[PDB]
Order: sequence, then C-alpha cells, then structure tokens
Amino acid sequence: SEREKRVSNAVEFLLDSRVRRTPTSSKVHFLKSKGLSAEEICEAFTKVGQPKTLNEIKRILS
Ligand SMILES: Cn1nc(C(=O)NCc2cccc3ccccc23)c2c1CCN(Cc1c[nH]c3ccccc13)C2
Repeated sequence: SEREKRVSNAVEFLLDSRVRRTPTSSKVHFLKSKGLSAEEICEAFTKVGQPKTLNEIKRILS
C-alpha cells in the first residue's frame, strides 16, 4: 500500500546510525515533510522499538 511504503521508508530512516541518536522532534518534522501523517509516524517509531505517543508526535507538529 502507499501507506506501508511510507512507513517502510520511515523505519529505514529511523534505523540509520546518523539518525538514531538525534532528537525526536527533528525526526518527526522530517517524516511529516516526506508525506507521513502523525499516525504513520507513530507506527514507524513503534516499529523500531522506540515507541512514542501520538500525543507527543502531534504536540511536536502543532
Ligand atoms: C536511511 N535513510 N533514508 C533516508 C531517506 O530520506 N529516505 C527516504 C524517505 C524517508 C522517510 C519517508 C519517506 C517517504 C517517502 C519517500 C521517501 C522517504 C535518509 C536516510 C539516512 C539519513 N538521510 C540523511 C538525513 C536527513 N535528515 C537527517 C537527520 C540526521 C541524520 C541524517 C539525516 C536520509
């Protein structure tokens, strides 16, 4: 699905050695710029074992 392809791309981003130690907020804004919704961003963080609440994601994007 188009959604699953966005989430797959996001997971690979979040796993990268240069990305992983950087702050959550910068990762979230980057992923929104690539077309992800807040809910897709939330799914991607959980898929890399770094779960974030939707509340936190939405507050960053607000
Ligand atoms: C594994 N990886 N994938 C990407 C990347 O941007 N992938 C494409 C992509 C990523 C996420 C969602 C996408 C949705 C649709 C199409 C493409 C998408 C990057 C990386 C490694 C780091 N890239 C440079 C980068 C960009 N922002 C950074 C912040 C801290 C450190 C590095 C970066 C960017």
